[PDB]
Amino acid sequence: GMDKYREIHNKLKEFSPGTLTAVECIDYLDRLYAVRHDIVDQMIKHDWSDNKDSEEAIGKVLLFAGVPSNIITALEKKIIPNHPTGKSLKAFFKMTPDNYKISGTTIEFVEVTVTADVDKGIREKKLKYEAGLTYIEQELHKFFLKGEIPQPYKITFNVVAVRTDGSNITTQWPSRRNDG
Ligand SMILES: [Mn+3]
Ligand SMILES: [Mn+3]
Ligand SMILES: [Mn+3]
Repeated sequence: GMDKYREIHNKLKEFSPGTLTAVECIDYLDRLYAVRHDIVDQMIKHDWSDNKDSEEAIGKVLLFAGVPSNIITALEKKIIPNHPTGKSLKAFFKMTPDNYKISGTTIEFVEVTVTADVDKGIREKKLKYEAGLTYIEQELHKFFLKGEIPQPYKITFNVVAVRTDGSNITTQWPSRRNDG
């Protein structure tokens, strides 16, 4: 990965007169990981995601899925139970998971992570999104039971974890993992 860049660097000669540094290499690896993330994200966008261009705010996805604007407003003041920082839905609705797909009142989210440690990367993304999305589902269902929306919603969160090295990817669905 960096072998290639070590060789290129050493051919720069007068235009890079210092030996390649560790800090440089770490930055360059980070740039490569960011591109890997974006390519895999584009792959999902090509033939899965409703959002073909960019990531979308959760509040906006709810609107696209038919949640009335007054319901979204009502939800904003609520605090997510068991959120690691006590985040409100007003803040949570601004967050932008990579991909979503709406099938009626089922809303699926897929977050891409590129990580050296798949288990860690999955845990990090779940910690970010999962309590909030679960809570949204619970609260929407209450509105349905009260007759204020005609159907409840199902909200799922999935993580696609792409290894930094090699072509192996781990998919975490809500109830199971598949390494690949
Ligand atoms: Mn140099
Ligand atoms: Mn993103
Ligand atoms: Mn991502």
